Amino acid sequence: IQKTPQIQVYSRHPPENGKPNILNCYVTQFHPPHIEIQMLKNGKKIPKVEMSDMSFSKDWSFYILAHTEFTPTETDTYACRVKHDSMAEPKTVYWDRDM
Amino acid sequence: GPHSMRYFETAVSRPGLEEPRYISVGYVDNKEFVRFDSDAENPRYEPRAPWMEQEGPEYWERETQKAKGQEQWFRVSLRNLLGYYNQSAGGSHTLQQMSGCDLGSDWRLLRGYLQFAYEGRDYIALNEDLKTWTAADMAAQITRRKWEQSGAAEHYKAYLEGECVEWLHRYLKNGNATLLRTDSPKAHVTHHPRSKGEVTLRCWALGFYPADITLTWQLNGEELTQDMELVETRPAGDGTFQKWASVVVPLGKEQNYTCRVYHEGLPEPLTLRWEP
Amino acid sequence: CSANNSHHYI
Repeated sequence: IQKTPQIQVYSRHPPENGKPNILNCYVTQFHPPHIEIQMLKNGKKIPKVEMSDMSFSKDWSFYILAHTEFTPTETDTYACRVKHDSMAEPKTVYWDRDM
Repeated sequence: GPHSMRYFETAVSRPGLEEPRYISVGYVDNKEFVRFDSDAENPRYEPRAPWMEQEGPEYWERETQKAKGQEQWFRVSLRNLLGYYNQSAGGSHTLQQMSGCDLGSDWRLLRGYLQFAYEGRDYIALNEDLKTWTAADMAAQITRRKWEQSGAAEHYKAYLEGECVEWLHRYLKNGNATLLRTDSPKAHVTHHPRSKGEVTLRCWALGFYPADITLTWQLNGEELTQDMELVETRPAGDGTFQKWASVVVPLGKEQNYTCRVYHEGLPEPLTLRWEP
Repeated sequence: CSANNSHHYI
């Protein structure tokens, strides 16, 4: 088989509307190591997204941190779209500032 | 505390005339101190920790030549595994290795480790004796028989007991305080009123290192696993981690419920309740 | 100090 990726989207620092911050998308427990990760502000792709190097866990599964600078607002939505061989269609996870 | 060294190696193949990608990562006490990636413009082992800058050019040249050795070894083994599993050409295939040593707090060898996986599934492993192998699949049994005739376990046991341990001693001296960092969590409870007279109490631990942490909710002295939700620990990106665990409770009763945060950097566990 | 799997192939 392939292992279905787990996705969390969250800010590095406590969310404050209007205050600059960092947005993370942490993808874990996927196999094979190839994966596609996009970060979206208002459904549009954020240009320069930093991506941690390929690493895997003792259970042999792989994980990645993607992150970008962002300023949270009340009107702007952020999300992480992920394409992987284990899933039929891409999965999008929206940021929830309470989680 | 105890100590560890590991090398996590991966070879991933691609259909075509192009050779598989090889990546090797070293860890001392679960932190990445060196890395080799064959996709880099100039493939070499590079330091991922500041204290590895103490190592001289000879070290880096030796370790890079080793890595190109492993690279070749992995491409051969990849081809053989395509044979063993009767897979045709044009798949995505991954072969991985974990090796290393565990030392106790006396810096004395606790355990050696060698394991292999194919397609992310256990393939073969050296037993903690270091003389014998457990082979999961039928294809792996061929490899086991072949490695018993070739004296592989003697080879790896010499590496894991001698060089692994002695080099780990060196890296432990040089990364001395740095590998011992701890950052205590900061905890707080957030109040989320919900339908039907209840509230979600969510317990947050922020900014802690290392990543090991435990969060418990307690009603009247008993730990609560009933309807307790949590997230897998996540990196903040700054070198620290985050977690939260939540429990659904009756509104107005909040002071009846308590969160506790267990982390090694603490003097004692944190006990906290929702504070208005 | 990284590994050498020498001549023992899978």
